[PDB]
Amino acid sequence: ARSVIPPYMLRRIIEHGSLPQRDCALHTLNHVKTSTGGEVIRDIYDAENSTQLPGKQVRNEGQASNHDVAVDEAYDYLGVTYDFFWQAFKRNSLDNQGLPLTGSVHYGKEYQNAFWNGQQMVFGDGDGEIFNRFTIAIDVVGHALAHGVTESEAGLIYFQQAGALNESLSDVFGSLVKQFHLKQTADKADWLIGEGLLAKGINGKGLRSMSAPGTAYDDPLLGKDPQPASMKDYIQTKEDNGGVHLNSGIPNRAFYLAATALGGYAWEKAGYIWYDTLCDKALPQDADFATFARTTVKHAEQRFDSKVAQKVQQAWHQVGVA
Ligand SMILES: [Zn+2]
Repeated sequence: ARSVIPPYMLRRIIEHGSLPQRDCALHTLNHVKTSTGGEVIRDIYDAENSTQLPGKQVRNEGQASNHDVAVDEAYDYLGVTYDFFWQAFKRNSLDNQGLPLTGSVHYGKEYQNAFWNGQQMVFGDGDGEIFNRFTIAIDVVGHALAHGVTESEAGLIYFQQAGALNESLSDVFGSLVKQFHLKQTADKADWLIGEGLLAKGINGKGLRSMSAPGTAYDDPLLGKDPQPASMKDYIQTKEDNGGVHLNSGIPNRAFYLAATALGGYAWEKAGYIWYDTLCDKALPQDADFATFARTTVKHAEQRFDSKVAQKVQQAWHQVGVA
């Protein structure tokens, strides 16, 4: 299971939070027909605050709203994610085989996470004091779904730089889904991961910033955003699967810089370049930052031209990936 809130963030809550705050985080941490191209198939379930999946079926494809905000958001944001991948890249669902998009809401009691489990999305309600409901932010929904895309293509392992790249691809595609939904060019996009997910009172903008890694939060409870912004400050650790959540800001910032330099809608050039790279049969499952970067420059040349390739190469250079 790929969960959006990392273990070190929950551990931080367990040590610094109030009794009820510690308790929900502890339970969260310790917990153990296909579509034809162009038309999504969704099925949304209600876990009714138990942890049995998928739960009770509440809204299948075309079914009217049951007026539960969580079900509405799951249904709508799974739809927008499908539409993005079809309109931008002519891809038919997460696996390019028309996989129906399944989601279960109200998982557990005050469950402080959301995750893709290899076959479906699962969403917690949050606690209302640190995190809001986990259907609330469209980019976070897209981020988690995007792990299914990566698994069906290059299949990058969840370890060190390959794992940081796996995380970064989810942030890239989650951001593009949001920008597509809001009709934003690169110069207008917020470039935040999880805007709206942090509860009122928490001192932060979101989980991460793609433009300025390390600046997203600074709160007595949650701690300080640990992400470095360049390779000079890359963290060498065996913790966090070798730093998959710590060091993803470096490739995230490379994408931000590339998209900024190219202008217009970020999915049309920079996005397509990253997509071509993920789908490249020569990209190894244990690829490092340097190998991934070189591959993006090749596809920039291939799909576009030398000027676009220059701008992509300079973005990687700026964040310290030679
Ligand atoms: Zn992820």
